[PDB]
Amino acid sequence: MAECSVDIQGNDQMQFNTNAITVDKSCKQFTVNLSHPGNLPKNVMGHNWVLSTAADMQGVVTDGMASGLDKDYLKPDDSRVIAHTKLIGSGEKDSVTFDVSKLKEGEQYMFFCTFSGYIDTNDGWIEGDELYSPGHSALMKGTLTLK
Amino acid sequence: MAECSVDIQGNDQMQFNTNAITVDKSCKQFTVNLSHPGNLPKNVMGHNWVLSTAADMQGVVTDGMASGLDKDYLKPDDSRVIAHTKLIGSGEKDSVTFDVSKLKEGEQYMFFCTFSGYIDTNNDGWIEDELYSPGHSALMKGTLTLK
Amino acid sequence: MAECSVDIQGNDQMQFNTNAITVDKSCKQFTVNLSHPGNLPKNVMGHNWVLSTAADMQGVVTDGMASGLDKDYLKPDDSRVIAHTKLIGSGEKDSVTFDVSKLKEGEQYMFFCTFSGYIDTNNDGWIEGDELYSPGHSALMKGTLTLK
Ligand SMILES: [Cu+2]
Ligand SMILES: [Cu+2]
Ligand SMILES: [Cu+2]
Ligand SMILES: [Tb+3]
Ligand SMILES: [Tb+3]
Ligand SMILES: [Tb+3]
Ligand SMILES: [Tb+3]
Ligand SMILES: [Tb+3]
Ligand SMILES: [Tb+3]
Ligand SMILES: [Tb+3]
Repeated sequence: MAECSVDIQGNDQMQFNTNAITVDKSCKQFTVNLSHPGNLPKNVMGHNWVLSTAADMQGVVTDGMASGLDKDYLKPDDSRVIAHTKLIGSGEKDSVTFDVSKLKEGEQYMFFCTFSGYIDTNDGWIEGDELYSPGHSALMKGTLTLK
Repeated sequence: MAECSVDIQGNDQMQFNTNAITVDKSCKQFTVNLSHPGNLPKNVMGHNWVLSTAADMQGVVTDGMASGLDKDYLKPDDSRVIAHTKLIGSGEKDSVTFDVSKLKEGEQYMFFCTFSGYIDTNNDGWIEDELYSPGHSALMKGTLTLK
Repeated sequence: MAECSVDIQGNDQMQFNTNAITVDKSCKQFTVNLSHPGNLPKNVMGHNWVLSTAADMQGVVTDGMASGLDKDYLKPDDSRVIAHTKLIGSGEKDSVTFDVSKLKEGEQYMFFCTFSGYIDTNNDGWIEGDELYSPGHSALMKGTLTLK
């Protein structure tokens, strides 16, 4: 029988443990089970799993960045977000289930984390070029296809 | 004057700062004041203080393990648990007070922490033998007697 | 046009990134935007930004210490506190805005953090003896505020 779920880990090195999901067409719903190995708390190294079209990703990550920590780095009521987990810190889990009818075969989707802390590349402070951060999506992203 | 409280610390090296409590018979109630020195958050290195008979310990730690993080690693409404603090992270405090009438002199009791997080022993960023942990009770346990 | 806001960072080494605020008299309101670079959580290395007269500082820091973590290290309803942010951990932000009419020119004010966690100076895993005495973050996280 068809597999209609995937288990994903996001760690303290800003990595998911997969780069690609292929959802089976005969699944009515698909479920992502997100967990977070590591030691760092949610507010410093938090992860979510969020799904958009490839085209929409840049828009949802930017508006998520602007929305900030108290909105789970997600624009409230963002139509471009097909499905998302909540934001989790180390030691936590969360699952999201969504209808596969929300996907079209042939369309390109991306999954990613929208969390965006500033990184002190230097010092103790955040200054200069560190004020520009793409967030976790730079490294925590991958493809999702319906096949 | 009789002392009817004890102050206990649980730290990031999975240690309590006592191995033995002796409660004074003339105390009507006894209070444990739990604190948590260290840097690690509740979900990664959380501690509680929970009291059962020696006989019941193995049962409460196992069912606590199964209950998981969202139930403070405790079976809800567990009859075997005489008293317990909530689960706390570094920088937090909690106190529990219980009636000393719930204790019999001659009976053997144990105090312990029921938290059971995953440890990334092979430093690879993920959790994959690492699924099997005895939890904090292996190292964070001690005797309680009424004398 | 007057500047009527300041951005302040409090880090894991118990430092603010300014020691002195001068509020412009033509500002109707002044706003502090507090952020917290670092890795340590709120309960271990939390910061706030709180404003009193210089005279009142010692009183608000002491009563804040006593009030503890559950009251954001602040005495509830403390009349000596002119303005304050909430307590924040690493990765959090908070802003407070207050009326500059609450300030007098000539008066000396201090801003500071009232958080007081314990420091394990002897690296033994516990908090004992002289470590039970901490002055709190205000010892290092403090500065002047003047109306000019
Ligand atoms: Cu992330
Ligand atoms: Cu523990
Ligand atoms: Cu502080
Ligand atoms: Tb399955
Ligand atoms: Tb820097
Ligand atoms: Tb007493
Ligand atoms: Tb029941
Ligand atoms: Tb591993
Ligand atoms: Tb401005
Ligand atoms: Tb010590």
